[PDB]
Amino acid sequence: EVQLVETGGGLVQPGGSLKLSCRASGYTFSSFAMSWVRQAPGKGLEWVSLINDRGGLTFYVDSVKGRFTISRDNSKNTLSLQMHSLRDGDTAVYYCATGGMSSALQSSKYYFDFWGQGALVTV
Amino acid sequence: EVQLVETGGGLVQPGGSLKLSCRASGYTFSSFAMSWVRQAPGKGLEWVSLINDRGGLTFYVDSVKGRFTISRDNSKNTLSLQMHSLRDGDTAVYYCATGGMSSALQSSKYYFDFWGQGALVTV
Amino acid sequence: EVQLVETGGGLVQPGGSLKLSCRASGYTFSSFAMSWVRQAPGKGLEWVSLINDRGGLTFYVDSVKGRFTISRDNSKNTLSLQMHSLRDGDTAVYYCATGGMSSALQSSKYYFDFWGQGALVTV
Amino acid sequence: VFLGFLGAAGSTMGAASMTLTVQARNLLSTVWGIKQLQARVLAVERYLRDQQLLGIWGCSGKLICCTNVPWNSSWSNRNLSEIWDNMTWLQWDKEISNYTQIIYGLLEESQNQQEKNEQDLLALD
Amino acid sequence: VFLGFLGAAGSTMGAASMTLTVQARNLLSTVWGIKQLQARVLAVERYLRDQQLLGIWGCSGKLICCTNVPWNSSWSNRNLSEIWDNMTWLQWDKEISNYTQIIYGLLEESQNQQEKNEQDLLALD
Amino acid sequence: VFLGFLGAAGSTMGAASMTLTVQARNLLSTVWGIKQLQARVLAVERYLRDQQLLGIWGCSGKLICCTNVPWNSSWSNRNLSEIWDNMTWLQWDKEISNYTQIIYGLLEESQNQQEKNEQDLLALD
Amino acid sequence: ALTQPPSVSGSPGQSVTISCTGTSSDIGSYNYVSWYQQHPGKAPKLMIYDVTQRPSGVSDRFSGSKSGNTASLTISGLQADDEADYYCSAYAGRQTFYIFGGGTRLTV
Amino acid sequence: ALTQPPSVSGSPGQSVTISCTGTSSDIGSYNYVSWYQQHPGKAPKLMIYDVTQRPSGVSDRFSGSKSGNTASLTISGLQADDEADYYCSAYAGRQTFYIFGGGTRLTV
Amino acid sequence: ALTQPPSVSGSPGQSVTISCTGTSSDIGSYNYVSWYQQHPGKAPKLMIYDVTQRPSGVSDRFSGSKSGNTASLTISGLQADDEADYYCSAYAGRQTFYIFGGGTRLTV
Ligand SMILES: *[C@@H]1O[C@H](CO)[C@@H](O[C@@H]2O[C@H](CO)[C@@H](O[C@@H]3O[C@H](CO)[C@@H](O)[C@H](O)[C@@H]3O)[C@H](O)[C@H]2NC(C)=O)[C@H](O)[C@H]1NC(C)=O
Ligand SMILES: *[C@@H]1O[C@H](CO)[C@@H](O[C@@H]2O[C@H](CO)[C@@H](O[C@@H]3O[C@H](CO)[C@@H](O)[C@H](O)[C@@H]3O)[C@H](O)[C@H]2NC(C)=O)[C@H](O)[C@H]1NC(C)=O
Ligand SMILES: *[C@@H]1O[C@H](CO)[C@@H](O[C@@H]2O[C@H](CO)[C@@H](O[C@@H]3O[C@H](CO)[C@@H](O)[C@H](O)[C@@H]3O)[C@H](O)[C@H]2NC(C)=O)[C@H](O)[C@H]1NC(C)=O
Ligand SMILES: *[C@@H]1O[C@H](CO)[C@@H](O)[C@H](O)[C@H]1NC(C)=O
Ligand SMILES: *[C@@H]1O[C@H](CO)[C@@H](O)[C@H](O)[C@H]1NC(C)=O
Ligand SMILES: *[C@@H]1O[C@H](CO)[C@@H](O)[C@H](O)[C@H]1NC(C)=O
Ligand SMILES: *[C@@H]1O[C@H](CO)[C@@H](O)[C@H](O)[C@H]1NC(C)=O
Ligand SMILES: *[C@@H]1O[C@H](CO)[C@@H](O)[C@H](O)[C@H]1NC(C)=O
Ligand SMILES: *[C@@H]1O[C@H](CO)[C@@H](O)[C@H](O)[C@H]1NC(C)=O
Repeated sequence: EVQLVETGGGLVQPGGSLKLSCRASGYTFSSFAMSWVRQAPGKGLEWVSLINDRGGLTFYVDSVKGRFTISRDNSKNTLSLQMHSLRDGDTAVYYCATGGMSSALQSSKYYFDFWGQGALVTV
Repeated sequence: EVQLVETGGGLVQPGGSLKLSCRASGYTFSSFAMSWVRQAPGKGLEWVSLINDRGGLTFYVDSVKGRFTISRDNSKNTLSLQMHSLRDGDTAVYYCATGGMSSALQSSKYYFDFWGQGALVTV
Repeated sequence: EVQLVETGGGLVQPGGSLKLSCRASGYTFSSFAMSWVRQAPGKGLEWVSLINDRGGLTFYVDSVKGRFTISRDNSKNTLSLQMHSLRDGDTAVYYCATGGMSSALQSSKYYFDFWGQGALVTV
Repeated sequence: VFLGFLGAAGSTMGAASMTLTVQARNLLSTVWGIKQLQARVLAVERYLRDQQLLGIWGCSGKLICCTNVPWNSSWSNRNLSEIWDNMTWLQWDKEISNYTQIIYGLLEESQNQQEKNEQDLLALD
Repeated sequence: VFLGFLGAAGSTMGAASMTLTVQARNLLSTVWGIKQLQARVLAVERYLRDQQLLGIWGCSGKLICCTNVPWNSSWSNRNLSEIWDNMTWLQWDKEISNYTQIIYGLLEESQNQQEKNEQDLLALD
Repeated sequence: VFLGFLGAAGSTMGAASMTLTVQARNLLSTVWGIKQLQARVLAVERYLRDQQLLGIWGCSGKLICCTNVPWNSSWSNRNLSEIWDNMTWLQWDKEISNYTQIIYGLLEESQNQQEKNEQDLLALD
Repeated sequence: ALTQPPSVSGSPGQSVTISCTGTSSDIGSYNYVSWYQQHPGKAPKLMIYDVTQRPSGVSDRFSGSKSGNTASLTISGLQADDEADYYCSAYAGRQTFYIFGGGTRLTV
Repeated sequence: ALTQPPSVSGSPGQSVTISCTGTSSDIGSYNYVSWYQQHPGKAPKLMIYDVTQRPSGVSDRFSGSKSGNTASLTISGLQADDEADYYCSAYAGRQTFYIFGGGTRLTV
Repeated sequence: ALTQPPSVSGSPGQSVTISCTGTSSDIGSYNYVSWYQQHPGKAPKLMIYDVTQRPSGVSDRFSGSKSGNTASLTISGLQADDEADYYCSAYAGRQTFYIFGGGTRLTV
């Protein structure tokens, strides 16, 4: 029943910007940490960013630390990823997934349980 | 009316030591953060060190972190820069300037407002 | 009267494991910080690890940070060094010594006062 | 001030942990004058006893304080979901009151005391 | 102890902020015996209410505490120089007393509570 | 609670410093009713005066607190071994009571006050 | 990153094992190693989490194990649907959160 | 450091623009970019601070602007005195405080 | 590490000096420099600690001194037993605790 649909993948010039969004349904959105994981077309998966259940804590891989910004809105059940100063290495299919961490009052969820379809970004 | 006069520039052998001093007049010395900025003769400006208005906090560029020591005396309106284990890269005209930071109870002064004449150090 | 006898030096395959032990007598074991210092056969001394008098604080050189584990038992007057994922660079004679640090209520003991015999480890 | 006081008493422990300040603000305010004064003084010294207990651990000036005391399954073998999403704090207190003193003793025995001493020693190097 | 008490009351707020300990040390010390006891008890519980307010924010055991609550220009649109170099704390209190409760509510609403919860969660990874 | 109270009074200062919590837990609990109430109130405000002294230094919620005040050999020229392994806290208090106020003044004069102000300023950059 | 074999081959009915070598700081420090199955052209799917545990809707044919710094995924009773890219993932700590191994192609 | 053109040329009456490219961590993160004018053989003089603001005693001919990671100084109505070395400066954060760009020579 | 001469030569009755050059962060920052004597085939023995101080059971013939970033051990009245490997040691701070210099062979 869990569904995670990504919107905003497209073509952007080098040095441009792009806002990916991921809409979630079928579960309590506010009870899950979210993550963005990208796969370049011929290569394997790479973890991009992570956000906690409340949306207060944000973690990024060092390659996109100052450039990417993960955010969420629990009222709207949306997960946003703003991307600035896009380089050629960011060409990938981006997946929004549920997991990565959990609250102190929950069991450890160091894994990505439910994945999304994907959004293709090309620079 | 602001005047900042540097004294102590001269010739020193490699591995030697030198104390530059900067005497300030025409303004409240104790209300201003001070900085030392050096320019090598053919090259451009380079920030060396910074000290807050009270003289308690001292910051240095990593190239001179363990070697240089900035200090000040507000009673005497003097700003001292002690230099130890001088290398060949420290050959420059050193300027004492007012600014670099400010107290929490003041507007941001992330800039060097009033510069001094200069003191030539050669290694 | 101080005696520090090392046991457990021997031959171990690369990638193996080894537990060195050091038994102390002739002084108050619980009043002294302990250290492990290794000397490769043709080379000089190299500090490996350090543990405080109570056994709560453990410090290691970065080359063995995640691999070695220093511990002590004051009741038994024993100092243990567990070694995991042994590499070829760990071939050395290991000495247990008294010193390296001291409590805040004691004079500084930044030195290794009493050394042990030695334990030969070969990978 | 009194609004929401104990309102999450029947909530889950996880949900009642977001309302700790309403129950923390409410612990501090002839012969009958002496009675009222005795009540006020008792409340004051009780609050100070609780704050002293928090302070002899590492939990000074904190309403939620993480410690270095491991949880023992001899005190409760429930998983986090049963505790923070299925149970309330009153039920948890009823379940855990027999070990509370052991837990307090462990909190002030080794963790804060040896931590403090180790920070005394780490401020030397 | 009493020396310099309120001496910087007419100083600028910036200058009076260097004398906070003289005014902080002075907040803690038959029918008339009951009167004196009531005065002492009232002073004690008042001091404890102020310390509790400081502690439910991140300001426990601190006379100056920086927070994560942004300043709103609906409370005061003066620049730092007018506040810390031209005005006194009494004038500032007269100007800002209408919003003080909003500021206190914001101080304990989100910043310390969400900070604490986020530090609860950052002590997991 | 009362067990071990002052038991390390004749121990060395180093050994008595491991028992600070037994002596810290014991500082907090008609005409004779007024007498008992006066005793309780006095104990409360004394404890709060000591905690205020700890808090105006950097020592809030701590039984051992390292500071930035250097030791002056005009107060005591003994080496650490004579102090922490040969002397007791009562003898040390008898020896150092003449300078205690100077030490307290130095503790709250510059170190905590200038530290706090410098942390106010380091939270800008 | 985590070293993984680029390819593993098998036939239906046998049992294969895909390895995953990592540093001591990630697999040798934490028991959080997970395996995903990405069929070609579709999103990944969690097959194993926490080294050994299985999600709901995953057969017992997929199993996981760990030894020192090396984590292994055993697939028994191979079938046509098992042809996929099998990705390793490890929680590498607070600073670097997740490291993925290179995908492994299964041929049946 | 901040990338700056070594030279910019103009004639009296026109308007020139000296650029200053920096990393996202310094110019793209903080709105504290300042411009100094060093006439040959004398000390520098602050011409612009906080990107746009001007000191006292500085004409409106000197102006500043920022766009993303690039800060620009516009000098209008060129004159003989404008011949100088124009230095960029940016506040790069708590660890590295100030980074200066290479000096730019103005020829009139 | 600490730079040390690999060898120092002398005859009985003279006085020799073994030097030890280190970085400003270790010898120029802390007055904790110590010297050990390792006879061939046996454990090291502390000869000097805290730059100048001597243990119990060590003659006045062994002495230590420091100047800037360079610490020196002076051995006077050379004897047959003095033939050993003399090791320098310095406390390099909280992060890296102890750095040993390369051993120096004394020939008598
Ligand atoms: C008293 O106990 C009952 C359970 O016996 C609690 O009821 C729960 O209340 C919450 C909050 O209103 C409900 O959450 C809401 O649920 C729906 C989905 O069911 C959704 O539209 C909202 O997003 C929201 O999360 C929850 O369903 C409900 N659960 C039940 C009835 O099982 C009640 O909160 C307790 N009241 C107290 C402690 O005051
Ligand atoms: C009462 O208010 C008056 C202002 O109406 C305050 O007067 C100010 O006092 C300070 C401290 O003595 C003076 O600073 C000194 O000034 C001269 C330069 O003018 C210089 O020699 C010293 O370095 C020192 O900074 C200041 O000038 C003076 N300002 C005035 C009269 O405008 C006074 O401090 C207030 N007194 C209180 C709150 O007790
Ligand atoms: C009262 O003062 C006496 C000294 O006048 C203290 O006696 C000391 O007690 C400690 C603890 O029991 C003894 O330590 C033990 O000693 C032996 C070696 O002598 C060893 O078997 C144990 O490992 C242990 O460390 C210590 O020897 C003893 N020292 C003396 C008699 O010189 C006594 O603790 C004080 N009692 C108090 C403050 O209650
Ligand atoms: C838990 O409690 C039991 C007694 O109920 C005790 O024996 C055991 O050692 C405790 N475990 C730990 C890990 O402290
Ligand atoms: C606690 O122990 C007492 C001992 O008498 C017993 O009566 C009681 O049932 C116990 N409570 C729980 C919750 O185990
Ligand atoms: C400031 O206060 C006004 C009401 O006076 C409020 O609407 C506004 O959102 C506040 N601004 C911020 C940034 O909180
Ligand atoms: C605060 O609001 C009240 C509302 O009655 C008003 O009378 C008063 O003037 C206000 N004070 C300030 C300082 O704005
Ligand atoms: C120690 O005390 C004396 C007076 O007894 C004083 O003059 C001296 O300056 C003090 N030393 C330090 C380092 O503060
Ligand atoms: C402290 O000073 C007083 C001054 O009268 C003197 O009587 C006393 O002996 C002094 N005490 C010590 C311990 O020096």
